[PDB]
Amino acid sequence: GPPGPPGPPGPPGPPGPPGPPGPPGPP
Amino acid sequence: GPPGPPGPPGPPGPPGPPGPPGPPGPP
Amino acid sequence: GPPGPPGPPGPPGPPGPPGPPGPPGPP
Repeated sequence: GPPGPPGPPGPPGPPGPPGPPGPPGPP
Repeated sequence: GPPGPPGPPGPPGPPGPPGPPGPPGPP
Repeated sequence: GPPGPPGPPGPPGPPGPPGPPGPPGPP
């Protein structure tokens, strides 16, 4: 028989890296 | 014969984008 | 006839969520 259908897409990827630091504070 | 079983799930996805920048700093 | 071979793996999963917010900024 022919090959079966391709499987489902995989699991979601890992969360992204934490963001950059914020701006400096008030003078 | 009949087509074969479904294939394996795909690989997990790539990591997500970085997070947003943080809050401004303290005064 | 015999069933066919299992199907190929699926596509990669979706990219993950954006990451956590970044650290607060410098004082």
